[PDB]
Amino acid sequence: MPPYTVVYFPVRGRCAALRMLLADQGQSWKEEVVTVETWQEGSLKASCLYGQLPKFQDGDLTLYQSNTILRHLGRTLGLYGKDQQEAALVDMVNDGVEDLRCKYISLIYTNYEAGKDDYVKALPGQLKPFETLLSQNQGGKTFIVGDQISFADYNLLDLLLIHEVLAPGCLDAFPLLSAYVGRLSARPKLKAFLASPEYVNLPINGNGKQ
Amino acid sequence: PYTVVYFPVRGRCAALRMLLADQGQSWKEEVVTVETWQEGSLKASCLYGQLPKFQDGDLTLYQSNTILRHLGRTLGLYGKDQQEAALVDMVNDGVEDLRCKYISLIYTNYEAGKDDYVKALPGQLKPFETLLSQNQGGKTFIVGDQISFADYNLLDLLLIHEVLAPGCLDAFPLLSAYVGRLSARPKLKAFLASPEYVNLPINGNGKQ
Ligand SMILES: N[C@@H](CCC(=O)N[C@@H](CS)C(=O)NCC(=O)O)C(=O)O
Ligand SMILES: N[C@@H](CCC(=O)N[C@@H](CS)C(=O)NCC(=O)O)C(=O)O
Ligand SMILES: C[S@@](=O)CCCN=C=S
Repeated sequence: MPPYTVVYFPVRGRCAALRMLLADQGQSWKEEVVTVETWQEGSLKASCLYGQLPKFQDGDLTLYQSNTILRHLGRTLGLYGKDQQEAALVDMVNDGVEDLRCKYISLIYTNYEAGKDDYVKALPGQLKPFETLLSQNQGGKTFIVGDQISFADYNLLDLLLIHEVLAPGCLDAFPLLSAYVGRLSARPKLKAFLASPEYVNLPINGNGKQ
Repeated sequence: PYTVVYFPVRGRCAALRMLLADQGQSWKEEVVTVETWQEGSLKASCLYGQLPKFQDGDLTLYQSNTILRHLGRTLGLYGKDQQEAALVDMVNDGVEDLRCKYISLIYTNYEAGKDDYVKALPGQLKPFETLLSQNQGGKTFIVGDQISFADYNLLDLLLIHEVLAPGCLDAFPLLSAYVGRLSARPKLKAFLASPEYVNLPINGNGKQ
């Protein structure tokens, strides 16, 4: 049996990046799907540390928090920079990704209709820091930090992919981010995963908005 | 070695300052005033247009939790092994989640949202009491047997919530004793009593 288990709703959401990471690294894992019906029964929810999913099992280590899972896999799979300075830069990118993800999450679930045009208005200014980071690392031709992929690459890639669905062509203003999405998405195992039914047939979010 | 660049408030620098002080580190405070932020020069120079900004030698970092993790990594406050490191992250991400709710209350909805916030507070604090309960009966730190950057961040979270809702730890004996215990560590005690902590407001809008 695989040593990893992902416990989540039937959505991409906050597990998309860690699943991309696991698939691209050739690691096996198990998906435990929680219907909202099961969630409303209340017992699993009360058993979660912070009352929420994802829940992740690595053997008998039980983790909550999507970014905790990403950092854990980053540590154990060697996707956390080459040294301590790179690890801090990886964190700096991931915190920035999370900051924009929460804005996206707030739009999707609490204010899609009245807020979308304001959000897409502000989107170039929120993407530009990642373009800048790329431009300062080997001309943007490798990864977001350093010479090797990190968990922040998978999280950033997901963030960019869902924003292209929200605002098609939003990366036309950002040549390095655009080429970066194409480059990472062409990694053989990741390309196969992104094309696979276990990815394609899940909605991005839980309310049918994207 | 270190420079902290921030507004003259405790805010998202309070925990990393407590860490630095308790660990006997020295640092320089570059205080950015609101008049100075309004110009726009520094702001446009910051990676995400925001403070804090942190300098460690020729390394420049943004994001409060990046700074905490970097100090945890380089000072040995990040658990004894990868398993503990993951638990430290899980605590810190939970602290950040509640801090985000607190910040949203303080800055966007204090007057109308305060009662609902305080009513929901016990269920937001109980996870940290449960975590203490599962680690040596709550007698040491939030993870493992040694202090971590998450301890400083959790301590700050608890301290500002006691100002927001006095008595909010009274039902939680492990959290209560933990706050007293960490707060009595000599260097931290001295920092928490010092003017550079006491005479800063918690937040930038006079609400607390
Ligand atoms: N900070 C958490 C957020 C987790 C979260 O918001 N989970 C949502 C779905 S992605 C959830 O469980 N909602 C159900 C509920 O809160 O009752 C993480 O990064 O994992
Ligand atoms: N995710 C960032 C958020 C930092 C943040 O919210 N900074 C605020 C003050 S606490 C700020 O710089 N506001 C002024 C501005 O955005 O121009 C962190 O954790 O450091
Ligand atoms: C505004 S909550 O209903 C958002 C749920 C999905 N994720 C996260 S964080």
